[PDB]
Amino acid sequence: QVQLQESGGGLVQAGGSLRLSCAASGSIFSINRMGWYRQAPGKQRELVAAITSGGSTNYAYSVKGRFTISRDNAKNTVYLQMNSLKPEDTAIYYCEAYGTYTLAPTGEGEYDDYWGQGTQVTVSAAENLY
Amino acid sequence: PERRVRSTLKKVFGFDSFKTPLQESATMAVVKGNKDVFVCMPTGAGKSLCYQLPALLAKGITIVVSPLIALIQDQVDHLLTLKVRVSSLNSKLSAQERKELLADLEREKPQTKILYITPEMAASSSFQPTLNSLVSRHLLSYLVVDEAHCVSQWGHDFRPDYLRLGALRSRLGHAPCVALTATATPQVQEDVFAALHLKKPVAIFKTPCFRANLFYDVQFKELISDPYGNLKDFCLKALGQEADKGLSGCGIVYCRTREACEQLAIELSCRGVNAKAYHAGLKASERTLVQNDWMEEKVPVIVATISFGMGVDKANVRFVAHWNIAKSMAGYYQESGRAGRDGKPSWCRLYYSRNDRDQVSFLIRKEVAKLQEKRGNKASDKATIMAFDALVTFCEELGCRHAAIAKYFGDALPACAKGCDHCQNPTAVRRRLEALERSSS
Ligand SMILES: [Zn+2]
Repeated sequence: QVQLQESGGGLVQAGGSLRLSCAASGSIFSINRMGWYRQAPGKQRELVAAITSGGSTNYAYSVKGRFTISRDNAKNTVYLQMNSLKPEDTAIYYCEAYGTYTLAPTGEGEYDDYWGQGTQVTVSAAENLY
Repeated sequence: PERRVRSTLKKVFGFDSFKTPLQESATMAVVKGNKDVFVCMPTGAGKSLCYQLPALLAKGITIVVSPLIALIQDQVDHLLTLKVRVSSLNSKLSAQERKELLADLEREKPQTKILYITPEMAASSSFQPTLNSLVSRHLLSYLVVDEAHCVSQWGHDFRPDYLRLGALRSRLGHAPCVALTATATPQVQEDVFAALHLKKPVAIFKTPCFRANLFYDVQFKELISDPYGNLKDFCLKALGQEADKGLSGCGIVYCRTREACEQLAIELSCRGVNAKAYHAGLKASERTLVQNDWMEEKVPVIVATISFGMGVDKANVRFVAHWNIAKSMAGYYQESGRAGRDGKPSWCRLYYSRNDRDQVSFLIRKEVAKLQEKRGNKASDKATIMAFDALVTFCEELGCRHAAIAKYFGDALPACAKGCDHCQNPTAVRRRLEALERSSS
């Protein structure tokens, strides 16, 4: 089994920029797709963006042009550069390692989805510092 | 526990232990019955037991999809000989025999323990009711898909009938599914997982490519003034590792053309490495004598086309040299793998030449087009080309040769131990590539 740690989520001013980095660790041969999902409080979880092995990207309509997903295939790390943040972007953000192929030097492997605990992103509209 | 398996392994299959600790692990995982399972082991290595033994312990029926009747028949016959309640459903059976079996499965306590079915029947509307009742009455313990790779167009053996198997697995919801094949690239493994709708987590047992005792390297024929001498030195070093035995073991040199075989045997023999050519061009008598002498160690080196086959296995092959690049990575793996079966150190060497690369690249494209005029366009045609490209990559890249092979096949990074040219001297390889780049024009 695999360890996902999401990081870089914090309270930000309106128009602030946040970078979410999640590192996948284990005997990982490959990951079909690494994706960012977010869940606003008492609302259902939604796909923010995802990127395949091969670099095909895919984004929610509301984050198109503001957010940029990118991956380092060799480090098994995915990044979400969030720009022009809005209060509506406030949520817990989860990273999904989808189709994660694991394998020992013996032939013993697995194929599973893995998820992170999540990272809180809060965007405050307040004009001045704090 | 594990005890039940061991006894049923002996009491029925008549075996003290499993061929391998992996085969053991695979079987135990199928036994637990919590996970869908994928088994990618070679021919031999006893994959069938991995689903057969657990099928007996199961307290219900195991259905097994296999693509053609030959494969089915081998086993059903053998399962019978073990007094095991097996049956086959196929259209090469009488309508009454069929009616009788279908009726068996409809009964509250059916005789059948293991049912082998073809993909055709498994999908057919004439079988769904039967399958539905087995599902409804919770009588189905396993769905097994042999030759699972047939679901993939990126595979070499694609069958549309296998695409219907996915919807089926979904219908057989509770019950674990086991998928088996000898050969899957990561791309094929993905197609299997997806198109058979395997439920995650899928537990995977895949025999590693890696062999410690084989030393892999590439030489560029364009960077060598005495190629024949380089090869001689290589063959001599590989042989006579034990001055105690003198010149010890035997060796294979592979060439594309029969002319090259004849000529290269002469060049080697003249330089003091006793080598005779083996190809389909020779009379049957000649072939049997050359093979004999090689087998009996009268002649230490055979210079052969792909005609030399796994049919003859010899333990003490101290080297395989490819004078010409192979048609495919799988070919190179199979051919080079004839070395070192006894476990002792051996040497695999590939003589790379862009003139060769192109000659083969052309030959493939010409006989792919020859198929496109006959049968039309197909996705297998592109995989044929991809298969060769991997081996060109293997030559023209720098990086552990064993790891490059593991990567192509979908194995873990292997424990190289300065056991390839690059791992022993990364610099020399860099220098040699750079050199081939100057000699590019
Ligand atoms: Zn190496």
